[PDB]
Amino acid sequence: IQRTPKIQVYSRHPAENGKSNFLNCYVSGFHPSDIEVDLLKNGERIEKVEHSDLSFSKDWSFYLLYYTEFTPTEKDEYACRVNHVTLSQPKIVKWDRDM
Amino acid sequence: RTHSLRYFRLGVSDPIHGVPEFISVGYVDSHPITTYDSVTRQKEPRAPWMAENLAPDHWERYTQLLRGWQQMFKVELKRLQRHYNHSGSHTYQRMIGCELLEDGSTTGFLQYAYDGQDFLIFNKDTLSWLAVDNVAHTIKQAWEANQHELLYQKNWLEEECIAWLKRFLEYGKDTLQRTEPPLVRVNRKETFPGVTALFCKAHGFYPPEIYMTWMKNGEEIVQEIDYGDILPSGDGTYQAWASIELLYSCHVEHSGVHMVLQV
Amino acid sequence: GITQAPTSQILAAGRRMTLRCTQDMRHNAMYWYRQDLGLGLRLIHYSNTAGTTGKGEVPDGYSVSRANTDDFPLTLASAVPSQTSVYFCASSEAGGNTGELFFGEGSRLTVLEDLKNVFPPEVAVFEPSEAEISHTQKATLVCLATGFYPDHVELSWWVNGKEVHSGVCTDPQPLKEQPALNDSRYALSSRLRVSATFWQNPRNHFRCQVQFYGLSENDEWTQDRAKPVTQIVSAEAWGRA
Amino acid sequence: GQNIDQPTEMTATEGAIVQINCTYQTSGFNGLFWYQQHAGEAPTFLSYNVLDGLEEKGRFSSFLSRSKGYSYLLLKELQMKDSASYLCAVMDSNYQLIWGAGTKLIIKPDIQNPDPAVYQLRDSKSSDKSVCLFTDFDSQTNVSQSKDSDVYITDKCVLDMRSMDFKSNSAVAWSNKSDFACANAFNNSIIPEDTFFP
Repeated sequence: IQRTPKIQVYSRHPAENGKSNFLNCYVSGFHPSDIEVDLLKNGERIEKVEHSDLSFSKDWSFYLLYYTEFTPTEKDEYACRVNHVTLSQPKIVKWDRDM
Repeated sequence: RTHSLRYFRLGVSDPIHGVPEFISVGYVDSHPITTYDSVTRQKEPRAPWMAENLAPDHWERYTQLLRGWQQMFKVELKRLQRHYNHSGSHTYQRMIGCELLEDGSTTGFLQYAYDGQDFLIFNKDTLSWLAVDNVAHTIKQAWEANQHELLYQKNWLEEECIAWLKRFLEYGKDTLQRTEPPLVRVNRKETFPGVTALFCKAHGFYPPEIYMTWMKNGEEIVQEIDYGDILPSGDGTYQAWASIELLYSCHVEHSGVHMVLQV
Repeated sequence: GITQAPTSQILAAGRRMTLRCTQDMRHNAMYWYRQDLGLGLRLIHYSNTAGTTGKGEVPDGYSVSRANTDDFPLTLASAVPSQTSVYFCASSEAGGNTGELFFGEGSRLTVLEDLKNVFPPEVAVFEPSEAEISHTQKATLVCLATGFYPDHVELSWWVNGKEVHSGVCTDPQPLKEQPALNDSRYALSSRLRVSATFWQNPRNHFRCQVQFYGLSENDEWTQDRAKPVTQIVSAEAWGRA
Repeated sequence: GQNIDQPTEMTATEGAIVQINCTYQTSGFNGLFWYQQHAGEAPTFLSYNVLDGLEEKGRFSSFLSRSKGYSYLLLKELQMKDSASYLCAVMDSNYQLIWGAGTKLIIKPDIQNPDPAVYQLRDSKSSDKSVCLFTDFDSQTNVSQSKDSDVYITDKCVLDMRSMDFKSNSAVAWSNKSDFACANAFNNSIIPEDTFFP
């Protein structure tokens, strides 16, 4: 039994266009442990990205936090791209601008 | 409040070029405190208040122990695969640890998993192993024949683990025992025509444990509530939410303080 | 199960020495201890599994390797007199749990600045007192091993060409012939007691046998007196009437 | 720092009971081992305790009190072969053994028929050499050490003539001094009044 990653994309603080903030991608509940995560701006990979070490849950699945400093605008779209053995192709999850 | 200490091990057979064959990570509450793997072959601190308070001798001793445990874990996983007639890459996991609850009572746990599913679960009160299937049952009988080892595991869970936790708690008290109260707001919006969604949102809080619910005036909980995960915000604090749709009020409890937001 | 070699060695100061230790029980953890009078076992080096080793309490002057599960050699690069000790190798199925230790035999190492104080014992047998025989109808023979150094001997009794254990008591430790000297030589005594009639049988042959652990044949010797090699020295008596 | 303590030596009588204590002061605790070590031999495992109580194996019992920080090894119905050192070892918080310095157990035989005497033995081969044998005294007799550096006195030793069910104490004394005689040999010891001197 393999478990595909839950992928959640959200800002550190309530978002507002033109205000400095942090974009988070929390990748969790996956098993086995090999995984690939990227933050995207308008479909292109962001290079200055922080991430936690692989973490262990009591239910034996794994989790990870990726993040980068950002200033949200109406024009710019942000997303989190994840690959995992449960996925045929990398999944691109779009930030809702909400919150 | 409630605190816990635990150590995980993960073993992966025939790992990809990047994934290490063995990883061990310790936690206090939600905080990583230690790390080891088959590539570094060194146990290192993962929190500054761990690094600052334990002498080099600690890391050197447990490095030697982990190098031994890594080899055992590899051999045990091979044996498990053989029992199941499994080929290719499989995983083996261990979690040991204890909790000190606010009310003063303690818990201890020691568990194994194979391919991310429960395999063997220790009951320290009965000194026995619960097996999920016949393969685990085979392993169980071996372990339960070794009375002294069971007693040692019980003692470690109930006395040693708890003493380590208290020690580590004191080391990281400025982090682990602080409180950052939540910032809570209620948002309202008509979504689909005729239906108004209400979101109760919290952020900026530590510790991550938070209780959130919706009540209908006066005091009855109702009824199809949607819960957002408690998520790390990246600065050491957490955020979460709960939503309903339609006098309502959001109720939030965090670290001994109750909050009410009338809609 | 687990074996050490050599179990006895005399070594000049400054020489290199390796103590071997092998176990065939597939134990992952192995240990080297030294045991000294008045002290608890002291860990020198250890190894929880093949491919790693760790330092014990008294690692200086010693080194180890663990390429393989079975072997754990202890090396003294340049031995010093204070490394005179009894060395014990031990293994355990796993390090740090309730599984017990299994010890080798192990190894008495004597490190001397000068090999010239090494001496084999002289051995003599003292016949039963006729006053004892008369008073008790029992006959006690006494063996003395004297003048030896270092203090590693093994004494046994042999009656009519077979070793005996009944009626025997041998001092557990040798005594110092020169108590105030650092390098005193040693003496050891033993007794074999038999019935008067058995001693009174002239066809009974009694022999005190003393195995001395001394120099080997790689050790350098240039002195006049015979090289004090590992050897057996015996004295004997026949029954009388 | 960390400390494990056990008495240097104990002496009890054959047939009786002895309790060997081991107290420990350590940061943490993961169990306590007892080992037996006969003189000139390797230590061998006897027991392990980690929770509170008494565990029995033959004539040997091992007890642990975690709150009082001590264990004892209990030997019942003592036999001469129980003479040995007994090593206490505690596993600390980092699962390392800390060893006690050991307890030497000495066992007094029950002497049914004491017949204290001091005999003179002569060398089977020549040459005016002589040894003194103090023997057959009761086990409450202690043999004191030589006062002269050219006089040698042995500790007492128990021999067991198995077929006759007969045990006896003895100690040996010898010298090459001109004035050494067996009548003086054990003068530094409190020897029984009725000791037979031929």
